[PDB]
Amino acid sequence: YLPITVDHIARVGGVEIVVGDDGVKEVKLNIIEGPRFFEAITLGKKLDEALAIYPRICSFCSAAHKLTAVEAAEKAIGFTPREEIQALREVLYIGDMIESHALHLYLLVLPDYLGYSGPLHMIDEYKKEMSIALDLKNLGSWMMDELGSHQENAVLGGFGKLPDKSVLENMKRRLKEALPKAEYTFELFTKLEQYEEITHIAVKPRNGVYGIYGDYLKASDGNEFPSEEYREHIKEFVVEFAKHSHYHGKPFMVGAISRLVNNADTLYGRAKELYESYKDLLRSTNPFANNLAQALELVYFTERAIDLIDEALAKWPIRPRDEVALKDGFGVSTTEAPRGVLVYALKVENGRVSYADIITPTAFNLAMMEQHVRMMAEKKLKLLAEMVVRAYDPCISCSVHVAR
Amino acid sequence: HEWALADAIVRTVLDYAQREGASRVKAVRVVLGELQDVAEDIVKFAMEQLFAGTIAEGAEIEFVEEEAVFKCRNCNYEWKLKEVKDKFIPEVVHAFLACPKCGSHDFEVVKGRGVYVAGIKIEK
Ligand SMILES: [Zn+2]
Repeated sequence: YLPITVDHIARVGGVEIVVGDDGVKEVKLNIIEGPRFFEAITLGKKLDEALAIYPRICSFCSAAHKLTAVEAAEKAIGFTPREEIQALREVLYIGDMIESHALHLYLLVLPDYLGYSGPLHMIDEYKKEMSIALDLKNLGSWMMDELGSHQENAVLGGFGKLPDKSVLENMKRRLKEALPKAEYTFELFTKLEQYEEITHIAVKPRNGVYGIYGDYLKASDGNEFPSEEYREHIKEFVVEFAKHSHYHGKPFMVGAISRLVNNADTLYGRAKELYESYKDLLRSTNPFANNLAQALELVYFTERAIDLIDEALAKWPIRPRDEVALKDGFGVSTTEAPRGVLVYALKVENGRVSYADIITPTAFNLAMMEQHVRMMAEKKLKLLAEMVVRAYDPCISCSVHVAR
Repeated sequence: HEWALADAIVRTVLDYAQREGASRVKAVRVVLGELQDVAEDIVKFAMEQLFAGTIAEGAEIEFVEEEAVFKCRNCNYEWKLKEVKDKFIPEVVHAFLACPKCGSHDFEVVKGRGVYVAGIKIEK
């Protein structure tokens, strides 16, 4: 057809806020992209191939995506995994949790409060904090490398391979060694100011999932009025940009604070005592508490992991079972990711993916992220907004301030 | 990013259609430089989604790749990316790539950096 030349100007994630002499005028953010593409491409593909494709979305939580994906698949085909392999899945998952949380809190949240820029390793401070961060990161990543191989070990109906019991005992030892570091993290994050770098404290509905002894895996939604499995409203608002989500007609927040608020009574161990001690600090009305909340989840998930490890030893020989693919299975798995609740929905037909709907926690958190920009300051405002954003722990972010 | 670039393409195409007083758009051919690390499938899909609800809807999008050509200034010698590929390649060459002949690292990208719409099919 008719040839022309029209140049496409791409001078070029981020959050944009426009402010004025009369006050702030506008604030909008496009920080994540729709997973729709994947939802579109995997349709008609084999279940294994789709399960291989899915972890490509938001690669930072690489493990989580895989685990919830396979969970959805199993729930579709009607397969229910053994308690041992389920426990192991939760252990690997716990590793991912440790890595994500530690890395996020230390490398992102602390330099904001202490005002650092550039390289984050320096003599005069932070040696010990980084020692803890690096040790936790190493521990989690090592657990992920030992129980996973993207996760090659994670397969439909079981595991690709399973290591010796020796490395599991050593894992227990290393975890027990890692406990006081997490405790120091919680103590350190206890002292830092919340709702400020201008309080952003307000009413905020938190959403989570409920598991009998913990919040890792679950089959029921966790807000004030619970549902087993349902589709909350979703709204398409465009900056000029992913789709936003509304629970019960209002924006809602997901993350560690949601797990604590909704499922506090389910906790136990040192983390329970710590929660009872600082219950006022981890309140439902503030975003920054999430950071501290995450720190708490370290300790819990550390101790919990140990218990889980012992459960794996309840049956000394372990072997990954096999399942048969079944049509008509529709499986909605609402899992809990370090970011928040991750939702996977897979309907299988003739052994192939017939329907796929994936919702990432950052999509949930984006509405409230837009809401909690009630930060008034005169630029430095960028830094404050950045802190508020980092409180929600998105995959990546950046703040731009504009006048007029 | 794929979605941003796709947004640029869609906006530009729709702008062109508005200027030409187009009743409908049926086909768009876009030329992408290989130095762009974007994935054609994601960009195409995104374009398809953004194209919905406009005159340019259900339009057929074709992607043509423009090879990357580098011209070292010192020796004044030109070579292509395929020649160096044989041993991700796209991003930020200036860092690693140099002329096969010179020990220089100084060169200019002549082809393959930009993205432009080469063809548009209009129905009025
Ligand atoms: Zn040269």
